[PDB]
Amino acid sequence: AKSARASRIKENHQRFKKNIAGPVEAARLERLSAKLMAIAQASGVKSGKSIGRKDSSIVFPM
Amino acid sequence: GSLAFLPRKRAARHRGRVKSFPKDDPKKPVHLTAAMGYKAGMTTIVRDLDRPGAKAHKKEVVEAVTIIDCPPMVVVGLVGYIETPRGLRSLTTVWAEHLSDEVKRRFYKNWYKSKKKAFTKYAKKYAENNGASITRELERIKKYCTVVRVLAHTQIRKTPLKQKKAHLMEIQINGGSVADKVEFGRSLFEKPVTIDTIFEKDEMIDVIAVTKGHGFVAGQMGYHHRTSVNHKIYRIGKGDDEANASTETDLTKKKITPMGGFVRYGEVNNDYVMIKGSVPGVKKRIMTLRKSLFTHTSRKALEKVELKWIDTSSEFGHGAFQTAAEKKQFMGTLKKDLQTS
Amino acid sequence: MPKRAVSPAPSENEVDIAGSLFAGKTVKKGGGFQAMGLDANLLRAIARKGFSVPTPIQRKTIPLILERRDVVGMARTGSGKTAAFVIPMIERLKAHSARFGARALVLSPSRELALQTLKVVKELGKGTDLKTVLLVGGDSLEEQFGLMATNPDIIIATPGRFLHLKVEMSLDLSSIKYVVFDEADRLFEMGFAAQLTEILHALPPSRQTLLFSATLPSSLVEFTRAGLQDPVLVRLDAETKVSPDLESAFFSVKSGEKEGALLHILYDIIKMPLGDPPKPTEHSTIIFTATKHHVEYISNLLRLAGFSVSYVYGSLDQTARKIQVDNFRRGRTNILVVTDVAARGIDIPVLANVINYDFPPQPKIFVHRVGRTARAGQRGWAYALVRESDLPYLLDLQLFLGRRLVLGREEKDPSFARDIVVGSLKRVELENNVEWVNKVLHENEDIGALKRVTAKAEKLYMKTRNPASSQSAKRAREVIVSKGWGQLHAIFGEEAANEEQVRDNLLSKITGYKPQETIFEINKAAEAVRSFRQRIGPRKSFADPEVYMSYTPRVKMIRGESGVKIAASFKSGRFEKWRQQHRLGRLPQVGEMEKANLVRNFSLPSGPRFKHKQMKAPKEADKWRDDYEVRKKRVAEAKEKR
Amino acid sequence: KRGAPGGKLKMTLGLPVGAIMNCADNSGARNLYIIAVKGAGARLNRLPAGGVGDMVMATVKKGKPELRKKVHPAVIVRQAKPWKRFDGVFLYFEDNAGVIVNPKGEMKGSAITGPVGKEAAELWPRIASNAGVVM
Amino acid sequence: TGWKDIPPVPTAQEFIDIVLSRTQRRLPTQIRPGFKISRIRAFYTRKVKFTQETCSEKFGAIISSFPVLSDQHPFHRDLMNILYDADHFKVALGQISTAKNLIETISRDYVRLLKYAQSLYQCKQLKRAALGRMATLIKRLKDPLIYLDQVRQHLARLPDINPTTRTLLVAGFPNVGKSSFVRSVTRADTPVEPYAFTTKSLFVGHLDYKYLRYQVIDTPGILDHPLEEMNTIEMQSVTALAHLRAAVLYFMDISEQCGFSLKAQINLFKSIKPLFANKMVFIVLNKMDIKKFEELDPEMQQEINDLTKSGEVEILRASCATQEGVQEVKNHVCERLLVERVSQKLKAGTHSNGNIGTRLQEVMARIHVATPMDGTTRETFIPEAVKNLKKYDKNDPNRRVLARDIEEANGGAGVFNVDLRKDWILENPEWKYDKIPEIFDGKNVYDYIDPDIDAKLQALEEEEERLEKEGFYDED
RNA sequence: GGGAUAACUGGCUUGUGGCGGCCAAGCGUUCAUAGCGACGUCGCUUUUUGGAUGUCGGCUCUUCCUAUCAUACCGAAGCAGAAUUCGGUAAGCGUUGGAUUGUUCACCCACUAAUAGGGAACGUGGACCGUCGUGAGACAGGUUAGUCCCUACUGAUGAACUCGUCGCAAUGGUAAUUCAGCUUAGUACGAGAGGAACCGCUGAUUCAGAUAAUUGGUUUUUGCGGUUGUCCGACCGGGCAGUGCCGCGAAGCUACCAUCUGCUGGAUAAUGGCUGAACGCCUCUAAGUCAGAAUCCAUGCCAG
RNA sequence: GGGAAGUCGGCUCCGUAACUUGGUACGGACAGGGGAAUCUG
Ligand SMILES: Nc1nc2c(ncn2[C@@H]2O[C@H](COP(=O)(O)OP(=O)(O)OP(=O)(O)O)[C@@H](O)[C@H]2O)c(=O)[nH]1
Repeated sequence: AKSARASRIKENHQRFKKNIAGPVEAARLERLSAKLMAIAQASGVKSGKSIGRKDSSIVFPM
Repeated sequence: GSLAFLPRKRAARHRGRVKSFPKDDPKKPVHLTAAMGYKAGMTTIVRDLDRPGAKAHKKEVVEAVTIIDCPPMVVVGLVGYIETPRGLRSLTTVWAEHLSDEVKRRFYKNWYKSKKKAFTKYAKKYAENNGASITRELERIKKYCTVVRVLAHTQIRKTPLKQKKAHLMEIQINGGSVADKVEFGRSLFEKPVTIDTIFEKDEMIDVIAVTKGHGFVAGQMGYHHRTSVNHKIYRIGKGDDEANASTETDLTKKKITPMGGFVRYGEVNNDYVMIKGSVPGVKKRIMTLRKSLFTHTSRKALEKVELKWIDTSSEFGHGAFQTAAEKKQFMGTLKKDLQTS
Repeated sequence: MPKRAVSPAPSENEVDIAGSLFAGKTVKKGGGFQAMGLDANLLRAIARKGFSVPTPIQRKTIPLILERRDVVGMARTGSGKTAAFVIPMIERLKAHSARFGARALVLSPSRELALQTLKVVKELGKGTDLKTVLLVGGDSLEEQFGLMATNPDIIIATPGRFLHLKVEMSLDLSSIKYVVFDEADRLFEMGFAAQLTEILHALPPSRQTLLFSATLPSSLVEFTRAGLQDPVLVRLDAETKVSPDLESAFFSVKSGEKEGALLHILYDIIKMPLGDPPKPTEHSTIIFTATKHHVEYISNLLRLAGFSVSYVYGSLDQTARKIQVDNFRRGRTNILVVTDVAARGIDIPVLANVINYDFPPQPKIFVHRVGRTARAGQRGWAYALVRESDLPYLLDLQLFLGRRLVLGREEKDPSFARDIVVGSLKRVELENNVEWVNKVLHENEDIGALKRVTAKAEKLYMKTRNPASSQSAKRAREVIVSKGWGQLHAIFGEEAANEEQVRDNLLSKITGYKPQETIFEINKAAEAVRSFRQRIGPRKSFADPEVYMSYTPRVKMIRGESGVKIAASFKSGRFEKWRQQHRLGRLPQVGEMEKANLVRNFSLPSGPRFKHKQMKAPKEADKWRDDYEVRKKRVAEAKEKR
Repeated sequence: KRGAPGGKLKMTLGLPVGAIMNCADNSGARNLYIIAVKGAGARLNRLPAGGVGDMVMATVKKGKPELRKKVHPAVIVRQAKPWKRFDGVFLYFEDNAGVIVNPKGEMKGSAITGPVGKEAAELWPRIASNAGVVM
Repeated sequence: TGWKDIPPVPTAQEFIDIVLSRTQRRLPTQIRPGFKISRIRAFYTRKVKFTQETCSEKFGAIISSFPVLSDQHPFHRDLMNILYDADHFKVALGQISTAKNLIETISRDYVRLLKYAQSLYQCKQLKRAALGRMATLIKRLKDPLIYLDQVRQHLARLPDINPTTRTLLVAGFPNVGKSSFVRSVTRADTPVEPYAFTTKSLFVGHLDYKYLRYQVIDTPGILDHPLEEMNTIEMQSVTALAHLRAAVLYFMDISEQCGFSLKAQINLFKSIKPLFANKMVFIVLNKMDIKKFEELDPEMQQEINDLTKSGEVEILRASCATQEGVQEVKNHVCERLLVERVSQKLKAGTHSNGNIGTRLQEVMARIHVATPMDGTTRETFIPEAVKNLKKYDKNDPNRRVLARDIEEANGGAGVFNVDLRKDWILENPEWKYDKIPEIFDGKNVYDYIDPDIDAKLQALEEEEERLEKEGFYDED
């Protein structure tokens, strides 16, 4: 028989993933993302916009 | 045995790790990937099979399914990861106000003795006009991080175990710019997300758990970390329907949980995911449900599933009654109910 | 799995007559039993049976047996050999012996033929007080211990069980004075040779041994040469004389037309009727073959042909053999298909025609086959399908019978009964009935599966057949070259010979053509074809009759009942268990008196030995069952009966 | 073609090798004795077994003497060990039975007594045509 | 059946490499002199013995596979004598049989030599002698191996002729009509180019006639030589004419368009007619389109009619070009041979005994048609719409679309989902594709369905009202 | 009776015989003739009609080699199709019996995809002497010869680095196999008999990992019911038959006796090419370079 | 106890009548039992 890691079996699987199971997972994922959206929508050093420091084994200790 | 699973090693942690989340591209929209639940038991179904080419085409087939009780999660944090030449690493983590008592219990081991002091100074950081630090925390995520995850925890107050601790994990957000998934995760803060939004009916998922341990009759037999792939979801229940187990060709108003309750679990009064076949783990155990890493190459996926009936009869013995009303009507009226009335 | 799992059951019939290398107030030679002087009780018991005249195999033997000479006996079945060896016991014995120990040992190969000698003994031994026990397989090995304690004087036994008794009992075997090995060629065929050797060593040196048989295989010859002392060969009269009333005909057929050739002989040569016939029948043709797989083809093809045919082979069932040899004997069927071993077992009546589907390897086997027919003055026929590979066995048949061989139409009127006449069949009607064979072969799968089995069965038989002599092999090449091999046979008439002659005189020039150029000449291969033809092209009473010295004349391992290879001398422990199961004392030695106790402790039953003895109590009564009260006392009655 | 039945869903095999099974057709045989279950896997110490619908090699041990001590292929039509069906019926028969059949799938018998398993009738159409009760 | 299943036979060199590489690759090759001499001897004996068995199983394969001449039909052993010299054929197979007998003799002698050997050098030299001696025996056998390879290719590339069946045989002089007639009646690859012998071998085709299979054999052609001498091409023709039972068809060119004289064509018939005396013959005067039977002078008609004065020869006329006679020359010949064969078949069964066989009883039963005694016929309910219904033609452009064509548009055998409700008939279409209730409150819905349930339920309403007025549910 | 080697092999072994003749490049005593001498060819074995095996085993299991039986891929063959045959890359994955035998192989028969061969210091579970004999022989004649430690690894723990939560992943192991049915299709191909394959679809064997709804099995829940025999003078209630016997049974554990699951990218080998020098033709190779095996390396998986 | 294995397994005497102490004809008996079950009224 042909192996599960055969190149021909992989190419047949790649055509299934692109043409048959492709848009079906895309349409389902669109509906799930719309549901997560409904749940979700239901100075720089003083405002925090500019990123500063909070609160060494890469260089030798001088 | 198999050398891929040897030596026989106990799982380092009782929960279970996702290890590999699916590969992300920004073209799809934002969606979460993993979820928990707690296993309640198993039951039987009958499915009108819709498989072209099989002998069981267009005839009834009995099928063993599992029931995982999933109360809604609560998003409490957002961790962001940066891509280093030593692997991914967590750059910073942002939490939310008003962490519940159950998620605070996870940080403790003696809750009864310890005064409730975890995240007390962090909550003041939100509210005492140091929200610049929280916005600096989120802006650092938006600028440097390549993937973000959601710290989400389940509520075992509604799940009927004796455990008051909660269970945390990281749930990866995929599908968008790193800026877009930040506003996604920040908006989810202090909010309950449901399993109806995480997965949907007729999709094939992976289950991560620790197996049953065979202690007390050459080494460790059982309690192994297993992830098992390609399990088909047959039904997402909503809990408040009062007809969770009712199908289109069985108009009986009944819930999923059997008569007398699930053995050593109780009644499933929340959202439940009904999955094909067996699942690693035991009753009352935490079950991590995860999306498929790769696009499916099977016709078992893309297969719509319709159900004829769900077995609501008792698993504490041989029972052939689905409801209490059916048992009473068949057995007639008895002398204890005659004396009570 | 069993496609020749062990071996073909009909193996071969080794035969030998090199067993000649063993050696007015006055009733004048009446040839009756009274002329031999038997017992007065015994001679009326013969008259009870109905043996008015002794059969010739008796008439030779029972003289010599009383004079106490060891007799090896050639005798076909149905000749009354069975009576021929027991009437010297009822003469020798005349009374039951008070001393312990049987004095007659009868060795039988099979269980059923043991009962045949059993039924003879009481039928010929009424009036006297002799004791007979049978020791066969399948009977209990606790009953057979007790029947020894009943102290017989004739023990009839299969050698597998008798040795198993002997090693278990440690019986002093010396009390027996006369041993008979009936059907010893059957004995060696089933694999009793090693157990016969251990029995023979344990038999006393003072004994009278005979051995009655249908044939003498070469392995049997060495057994008597080491076993019997001063043996004398007794043969049934003119067994080796082919009866001069028999007309023989041998037909040259190819291997692919052998089935259609058998259909020619039945249809147009014998003119056998179709269907069941409305004491044998008038046509009554036997068919001889080689293997049981050839039996199944030949039988099942003739059912599809429509002829009434019965069949017997080697490993055929006990009941299945009786019904088919019954059907042939009473004339309900026309064809009997035997290999050779089924032939020599079953009793053959007066027979009219004999067909040899496969030519016998030894020329003496052919004699045995034609000895079954054309006897007692009635005319007979015997046809055989000879082949090219079976040709040297035919020229060896010439040298044994000493007859002249004719090839097709070398003589105008060949003598069928005296000269060997070979030839070919009718061409036209052979191609019709081989068309039918190929049509049936392509049509039905079951006959086609029987062809493939008998094809590979034949291929084994070809390899293990005893090869012909070199002079017969060389002289076969010449008659193949000779022009008479393919000519029409002499039976079909002189009128058939003319239009065959006017055609084949021209046709034979087509067959004798030599191509001057093979088609590959018509390259390196073309130079190769030229290379062979250059290399392999064709290459350019004075003696007195009185004295002329002519170069021509004139731990031992056995097989147990379990089928596992057991060491020969194994004392299992059953007699030891037997000897405290009833707590018997020491057994008698040879010579001491019987105990009137020991005979009545282990006597015989009333006589009908049913095979069913399972006594069980019924199951316990269930108080919710339908037949509760009926079950209740029958369980209690079982406790009362116990 | 090798005699391997195609497109059947496997059940609990309840007739191992060296098992005496009844004979259902009117061929004269009253008993069959399994020596080979073809299509079985090659495993050490694992006795080959077959269920209802599997075609096996058998030897006649009881019956008419013309058909005694012969080897024919046969199809198992009833078995006593319980087995699954795809609709959820756990079920079993009263005896173990089979019908003498040719390698193509045509039975030598003319009629079948007793019931016939549903799997054997689906796999072999000639047994289905000669069946009286398909249960 | 055929001789295609003869295994390919290698040359002497390819025999040597196959045998010697089999010995090296499929057995161990490592032995050291420090080992025991018993296992050194056991190593080298196994190598010599293994080489012989592969030689014997290969020399036995060629002997067994090739057909033995004295087991075939007289057609086949004569055809295989002409095609390959049968004198040359059994000495090629005979040489390979005595070559295998010598190889075992080499192997039997050298295992005895090895058993008494005393060093690893001695065992090494003894094996090389044995493997070398078998090598030089095969290398001498080079010449017959090429012959047996070439006769194997041509045997597998030979038409299947079965002498038993009904056969139409087409013979005659060269360049008359043979290849055109066989092509016209039977689809069979037979060349048609116009020169002396285009066909050099027998060509076989098959035809049907009243649902019975007939085979037709085309042959090269025969010249006027008196069969003492002919080449291998025309000796193939007369072998099929002499050994195969057939209603032969002697094609004769009335015109001289073959370039060969018409009087010579009659002289071939009178020479080969003794091989035709038993069978039935038909002479086809082919090519009347260019020369008709009335155009030649009356002298040749008389001797043509004299051929008909022999009772087994018929005059039939046909012309392959324009097919002016081929169908009725086909229908005539197979009809006459069919009624001949049925005459022999009724004789074979009505032979002078008085008893009919069981095969005759089975076949008269098939021909007998049972008819009811009263002779009435039952009424047939064939619908009126099916008589004018148009037959389905797959090449017709305007086709009714089948379920196969619906399947291929919507997938394949394992993709298409059949809709078993689209063929449902109901009162109104939207009731279809509906989920049908099955269980309700622990009972089967189906057992509770009947028409007039509404009126039956009113009896439940009225009788309940009766028992409520009767007070039969009162507590005391 | 005296003398002599302490003992064998350790770049050993495998596929192509020996003898004599002819031919023969070179080298040489001074030159192809003092002579050594391969590849071939000739003569012998060897030609014109088609059984062999002594002590051993037998089974499981681990690991390795390839000198490959099957399964994947290619090159060639009158290879039409089907089935094959020879060769090459390949050790990923699998690898039987029966008859017969002292035992094996050969052969034969059956099954299977096939039921290859080997390695693992050839893996882990007598020895004289004495006595009597001497044409040969012995001895109820003798005495004597002659082997419980340390540690690697695995699992479960574990001191210290403040406790706890969520993670990353260096490194190590790594997993899936084989067959069938439907469609293609009675189609290509074929004179006939026969008769494929790709894509798609559905099962099954082996192997691995799980699980207990349902169906069997099991009953320190000693749960319910029936029953045998004993004693306490009798009832009650007990000792009793180291858990009496008989039915049914929950829970739990189980079952190749039940059910579920087993996933994808890149680089290659044999080989097939593209452009194109060497070499004014030509060439798949030299510089560049496309495809391609169950192979390699990783992901998926396990440990951390 | 069961399954497996191997087999070839399961499918004449009493009384009565004439004849020479022994034979001959007639009448009667032998050449079954147990266990498990189903369907039917
Ligand atoms: N006019 C005419 N010519 C014919 C006819 N039949 C055959 N031919 C000629 O014959 C040629 C066909 O080959 P045939 O002669 O039939 O074949 P053949 O008889 O086996 O002889 P070969 O030519 O060797 O094959 C054609 O080229 C025609 O020219 C016919 O009926 N009418």
